[PDB]
Amino acid sequence: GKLKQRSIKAEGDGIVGEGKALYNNEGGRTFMYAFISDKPDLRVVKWEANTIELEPPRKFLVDSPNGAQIKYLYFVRNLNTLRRGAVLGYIGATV
Amino acid sequence: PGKLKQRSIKAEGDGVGEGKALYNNEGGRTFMYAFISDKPDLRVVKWEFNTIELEPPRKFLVDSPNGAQIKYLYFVRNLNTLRRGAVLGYIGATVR
Repeated sequence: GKLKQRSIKAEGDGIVGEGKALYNNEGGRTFMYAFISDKPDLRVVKWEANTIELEPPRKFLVDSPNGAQIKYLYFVRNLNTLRRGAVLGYIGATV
Repeated sequence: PGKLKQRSIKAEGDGVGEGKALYNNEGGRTFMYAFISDKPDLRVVKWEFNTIELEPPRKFLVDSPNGAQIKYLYFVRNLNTLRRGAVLGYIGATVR
Protein backbone atom coordinates (compact mmCIF):
# COMPACT_ATOMS: atom_id res chain seq x y z
CA GLY A 1 0.00 0.00 0.00
CA LYS A 2 2.01 2.95 -1.40
CA LEU A 3 1.55 6.28 0.38
CA LYS A 4 1.57 9.76 -1.12
CA GLN A 5 1.75 13.38 0.09
CA ARG A 6 0.25 16.83 -0.71
CA SER A 7 1.15 20.07 1.06
CA ILE A 8 -1.90 21.75 2.48
CA LYS A 9 -3.03 24.54 4.82
CA ALA A 10 -4.62 23.53 8.11
CA GLU A 11 -6.36 25.56 10.83
CA GLY A 12 -6.33 25.59 14.62
CA ASP A 13 -8.27 28.41 16.25
CA GLY A 14 -6.23 31.63 16.00
CA ILE A 15 -3.52 29.27 14.82
CA VAL A 16 -3.51 28.92 11.04
CA GLY A 17 -0.84 26.49 9.85
CA GLU A 18 0.45 25.08 6.61
CA GLY A 19 1.79 21.50 6.47
CA LYS A 20 2.19 18.11 4.77
CA ALA A 21 -0.83 15.80 4.51
CA LEU A 22 -0.51 12.06 3.87
CA TYR A 23 -3.02 10.60 1.40
CA ASN A 24 -3.84 7.61 -0.76
CA ASN A 25 -4.98 7.69 -4.38
CA GLU A 26 -6.55 4.26 -4.80
CA GLY A 27 -7.63 4.26 -8.46
CA GLY A 28 -9.23 7.59 -9.34
CA ARG A 29 -10.27 8.55 -5.81
CA THR A 30 -8.27 10.18 -2.97
CA PHE A 31 -8.20 9.56 0.80
CA MET A 32 -6.23 11.48 3.47
CA TYR A 33 -4.81 9.47 6.35
CA ALA A 34 -2.67 11.82 8.45
CA PHE A 35 -1.22 15.35 8.62
CA ILE A 36 2.33 16.11 9.75
CA SER A 37 2.81 19.67 11.05
CA ASP A 38 5.18 21.79 13.15
CA LYS A 39 2.50 23.78 14.97
CA PRO A 40 0.34 21.98 17.53
CA ASP A 41 -3.17 23.18 18.47
CA LEU A 42 -4.30 22.40 14.90
CA ARG A 43 -7.98 21.51 14.53
CA VAL A 44 -9.12 21.14 10.93
CA VAL A 45 -7.78 20.53 7.44
CA LYS A 46 -9.84 21.50 4.42
CA TRP A 47 -9.54 18.68 1.81
CA GLU A 48 -10.68 17.67 -1.73
CA ALA A 49 -14.98 21.32 -0.87
CA ASN A 50 -14.82 19.10 2.27
CA THR A 51 -13.67 19.75 5.87
CA ILE A 52 -11.73 17.26 7.94
CA GLU A 53 -11.18 17.47 11.71
CA LEU A 54 -7.98 16.10 13.26
CA GLU A 55 -6.80 14.39 16.45
CA PRO A 56 -4.59 14.74 19.57
CA PRO A 57 -1.07 15.24 18.17
CA ARG A 58 1.40 12.47 18.91
CA LYS A 59 4.82 14.00 19.47
CA PHE A 60 8.24 13.04 18.10
CA LEU A 61 11.61 14.38 16.82
CA VAL A 62 12.86 14.35 13.20
CA ASP A 63 16.45 15.28 12.22
CA SER A 64 17.95 17.55 9.53
CA PRO A 65 21.02 19.75 8.82
CA ASN A 66 19.43 22.75 10.63
CA GLY A 67 18.79 20.28 13.49
CA ALA A 68 16.54 17.47 14.71
CA GLN A 69 13.10 18.93 15.28
CA ILE A 70 9.97 18.50 17.37
CA LYS A 71 7.10 17.34 15.15
CA TYR A 72 3.37 16.79 15.53
CA LEU A 73 1.47 13.84 13.95
CA TYR A 74 -2.28 14.27 13.45
CA PHE A 75 -4.44 11.26 12.47
CA VAL A 76 -7.72 12.21 10.78
CA ARG A 77 -10.92 11.64 12.79
CA ASN A 78 -11.57 7.88 13.41
CA LEU A 79 -8.90 6.52 11.06
CA ASN A 80 -9.28 2.79 11.07
CA THR A 81 -6.52 0.98 12.98
CA LEU A 82 -4.84 -0.61 9.90
CA ARG A 83 -4.22 2.77 8.29
CA ARG A 84 -2.76 4.20 11.53
CA GLY A 85 -0.03 1.55 11.61
CA ALA A 86 0.34 2.31 7.90
CA VAL A 87 1.04 5.92 8.72
CA LEU A 88 3.61 5.06 11.37
CA GLY A 89 5.16 2.61 8.90
CA TYR A 90 5.87 5.40 6.40
CA ILE A 91 7.30 7.92 8.88
CA GLY A 92 9.57 5.43 10.70
CA ALA A 93 11.18 4.75 7.32
CA THR A 94 11.65 8.37 6.23
CA VAL A 95 13.29 9.84 9.37
CA PRO B 1 6.86 6.42 17.31
CA GLY B 2 8.54 4.71 15.68
CA LYS B 3 11.61 3.03 14.08
CA LEU B 4 11.26 -0.14 11.93
CA LYS B 5 14.20 -2.33 11.01
CA GLN B 6 15.44 -4.99 8.59
CA ARG B 7 17.71 -8.07 8.88
CA SER B 8 18.29 -10.98 6.47
CA ILE B 9 17.64 -14.48 7.82
CA LYS B 10 16.88 -18.06 6.75
CA ALA B 11 13.45 -19.60 7.40
CA GLU B 12 12.42 -23.26 7.28
CA GLY B 13 9.37 -25.15 6.07
CA ASP B 14 8.34 -28.80 6.14
CA GLY B 15 10.59 -28.77 3.04
CA VAL B 16 14.07 -24.16 3.60
CA GLY B 17 14.05 -20.47 2.58
CA GLU B 18 15.89 -17.15 2.80
CA GLY B 19 14.80 -13.50 2.78
CA LYS B 20 14.10 -10.16 4.50
CA ALA B 21 12.62 -9.83 8.01
CA LEU B 22 10.97 -6.69 9.33
CA TYR B 23 11.60 -6.38 13.06
CA ASN B 24 11.60 -3.99 16.03
CA ASN B 25 13.58 -3.16 19.21
CA GLU B 26 12.53 -1.38 22.42
CA GLY B 27 14.42 -1.30 25.74
CA GLY B 28 16.62 -4.09 24.36
CA ARG B 29 13.69 -6.42 23.67
CA THR B 30 13.70 -7.57 20.02
CA PHE B 31 10.28 -7.92 18.32
CA MET B 32 9.67 -9.61 14.90
CA TYR B 33 6.69 -8.53 12.76
CA ALA B 34 6.94 -9.93 9.25
CA PHE B 35 8.99 -12.04 6.84
CA ILE B 36 9.41 -11.49 3.09
CA SER B 37 10.46 -14.24 0.67
CA ASP B 38 10.07 -15.08 -3.03
CA LYS B 39 9.16 -18.65 -2.08
CA PRO B 40 5.96 -20.15 -0.79
CA ASP B 41 4.91 -21.52 1.60
CA LEU B 42 7.05 -21.58 4.69
CA ARG B 43 6.00 -22.35 8.23
CA VAL B 44 8.64 -21.04 10.61
CA VAL B 45 11.26 -18.40 11.10
CA LYS B 46 13.88 -19.68 13.52
CA TRP B 47 15.39 -16.93 15.64
CA GLU B 48 18.35 -17.97 17.78
CA PHE B 49 17.88 -16.65 21.33
CA ASN B 50 12.31 -19.33 19.29
CA THR B 51 10.17 -21.35 16.83
CA ILE B 52 8.23 -18.41 15.39
CA GLU B 53 5.40 -19.61 13.13
CA LEU B 54 4.33 -17.68 10.03
CA GLU B 55 0.93 -16.96 8.52
CA PRO B 56 0.05 -17.98 4.94
CA PRO B 57 1.85 -15.57 2.63
CA ARG B 58 0.00 -12.61 1.24
CA LYS B 59 1.35 -12.03 -2.29
CA PHE B 60 2.62 -8.86 -4.03
CA LEU B 61 4.61 -7.37 -6.97
CA VAL B 62 7.40 -4.77 -7.07
CA ASP B 63 9.02 -2.97 -10.03
CA SER B 64 12.79 -3.46 -10.36
CA PRO B 65 15.90 -2.53 -12.43
CA ASN B 66 15.06 -5.85 -14.23
CA GLY B 67 11.22 -5.64 -14.62
CA ALA B 68 8.39 -7.24 -12.59
CA GLN B 69 8.97 -9.34 -9.48
CA ILE B 70 7.24 -11.79 -7.11
CA LYS B 71 7.80 -11.72 -3.34
CA TYR B 72 5.56 -13.14 -0.62
CA LEU B 73 4.65 -11.46 2.67
CA TYR B 74 4.26 -13.49 5.82
CA PHE B 75 2.86 -11.72 8.87
CA VAL B 76 3.53 -13.53 12.12
CA ARG B 77 0.74 -15.57 13.72
CA ASN B 78 -2.07 -13.36 15.09
CA LEU B 79 -0.14 -10.03 14.65
CA ASN B 80 -2.21 -7.07 15.93
CA THR B 81 -3.74 -5.02 13.06
CA LEU B 82 -1.81 -1.93 14.19
CA ARG B 83 1.63 -3.50 13.75
CA ARG B 84 0.23 -5.04 10.51
CA GLY B 85 -0.25 -1.55 9.09
CA ALA B 86 3.35 -0.47 9.68
CA VAL B 87 4.71 -3.57 7.97
CA LEU B 88 2.61 -2.52 5.00
CA GLY B 89 3.32 1.19 5.23
CA TYR B 90 7.01 0.49 5.58
CA ILE B 91 7.34 -1.82 2.60
CA GLY B 92 5.24 0.75 0.70
CA ALA B 93 7.98 3.34 1.02
CA THR B 94 10.88 0.86 1.02
CA VAL B 95 10.00 -0.68 -2.38
CA ARG B 96 7.84 0.26 -5.42
